[PDB]
Amino acid sequence: DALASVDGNNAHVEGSRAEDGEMKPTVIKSNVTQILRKVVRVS
Amino acid sequence: DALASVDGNNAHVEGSRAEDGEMKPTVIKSNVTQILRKVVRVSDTANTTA
Repeated sequence: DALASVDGNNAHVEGSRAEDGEMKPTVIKSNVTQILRKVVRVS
Repeated sequence: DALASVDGNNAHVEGSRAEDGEMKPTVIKSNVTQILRKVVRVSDTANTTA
């Protein structure tokens, strides 16, 4: 999906007290496959 | 650094000692540092998954 944003300011006051991180992991994308026949008919 | 101004009226008289005498000290600035703490934590079990 992407890397994390910049968030601009990231100053701190000597303490973390995080919220389990803002990882927000990647999204899972998929695609499907089709069929092509193009029949041949000899009489 | 200091001012180091320019003058274009240096036409002092032949007998004059000095008009006023002008000097001012240099300027003194100051900066600060910032903190950029960053952490990450979810759990100890998910890190092991295959």
